[PDB]
Amino acid sequence: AQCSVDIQGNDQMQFNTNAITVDKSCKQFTVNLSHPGNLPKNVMGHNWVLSTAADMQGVVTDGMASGLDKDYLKPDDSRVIAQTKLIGSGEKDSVTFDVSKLKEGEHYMFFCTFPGHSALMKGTLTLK
Ligand SMILES: Cc1ccnc2c1ccc1c(C)ccnc12
Ligand SMILES: [Cu+2]
Repeated sequence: AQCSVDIQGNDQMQFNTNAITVDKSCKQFTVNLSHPGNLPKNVMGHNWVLSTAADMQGVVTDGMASGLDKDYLKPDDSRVIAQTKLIGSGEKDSVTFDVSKLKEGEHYMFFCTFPGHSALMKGTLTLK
């Protein structure tokens, strides 16, 4: 029984988990992201973004084009189910979303949209 998860993004461009599980009982789910690194947001910034596996590449590509000022995320991206802000060393940010937005049978992935990061900083979020 739980409806939250704590996640860390470090100076080595890694999340401390590649798989998140969400209990179907949860009406809402919360992700608590933190950055235990010493590097600045402009060189090793991280955010936690959720979308379907099929929408990831698009969110990432458009995110990079949107730039640092937009936390590397296209404004009001309909493909984004949930998103934290872009954080740097010592920062934290939480995001809560409705579990109803997730439909079983569908593949969901979480990732960081800072340029190049999704290559390593990505994982699955499933609902069972
Ligand atoms: C890697 C991968 C890509 C796409 N779909 C899938 C997988 C792996 C497992 C899986 C299962 C168990 C059910 C439905 N789709 C997939
Ligand atoms: Cu990152």
